[PDB]
Amino acid sequence: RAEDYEVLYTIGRCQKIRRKSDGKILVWKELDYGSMTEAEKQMLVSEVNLLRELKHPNIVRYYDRIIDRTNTTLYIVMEYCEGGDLASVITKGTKERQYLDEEFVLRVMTQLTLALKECHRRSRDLKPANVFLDGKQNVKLGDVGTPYYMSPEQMNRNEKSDIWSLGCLLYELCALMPPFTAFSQKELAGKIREGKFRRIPYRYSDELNEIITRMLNLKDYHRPSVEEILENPLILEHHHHHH
Ligand SMILES: Nc1ncc(-c2sccc2C2CC2)nc1[C@H]1CC[C@@H](C(=O)O)CC1
Ligand SMILES: [Cl-]
Ligand SMILES: [Cl-]
Repeated sequence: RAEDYEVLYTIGRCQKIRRKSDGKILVWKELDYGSMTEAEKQMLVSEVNLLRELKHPNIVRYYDRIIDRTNTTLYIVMEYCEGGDLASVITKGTKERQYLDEEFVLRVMTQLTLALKECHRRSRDLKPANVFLDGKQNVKLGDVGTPYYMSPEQMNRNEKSDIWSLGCLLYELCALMPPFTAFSQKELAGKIREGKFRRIPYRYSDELNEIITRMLNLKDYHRPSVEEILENPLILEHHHHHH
């Protein structure tokens, strides 16, 4: 029950909470369902049950669901990721004019690729705002604007589409900007179809630039598979998750 936890403070509604029994630090996401139709609530139950299923080191862990029919509020209790989201890291870098270490980029590439491999197996938008960092250098995938990560196929007509999006995310991690920018989606679609972009900064190795470039190939069948990505000599044991 909700009484089993103590709210410490609001993060984003998302809140940092402390479990009373053992003092474990978690977060929960608030969801007022008071205004939902029966149909929309059924979908919510099926989705929440979906989330309890997937267990993986590189996917935000969902522990519990708490119903409070009083305020008609649903609480999804989950792992706390002290490093926050990847979008903020990029913003911080953009402002402070400071590029991220290649080591960090390799970690994100390795651990998100493992998250994707798992998602594909059980068959999650892959943007920086949906990628979280914990306290031990681990990277976790969680669950109107310009569609920077839209793939060529998605613009018309596929796991290789996920590879493209990962390519976009990693590219932005390095350059601190997306590979294709524009003011309107039509202009954007134009640039994507051309498939051209700047090389990531020179502080980054040719090998790293090479694989990000491959993920951004116009032909889905030229993009590396999850398996081919992980075979890359760049990727080592220490880049993986550690408890
Ligand atoms: N489980 C989470 N832990 C931490 C955080 C954030 S995000 C930016 C600030 C921080 C912290 C350190 C002060 N966010 C989450 C989540 C929120 C939403 C969620 C989902 O859509 O399921 C992913 C995890
Ligand atoms: Cl550059
Ligand atoms: Cl882990």
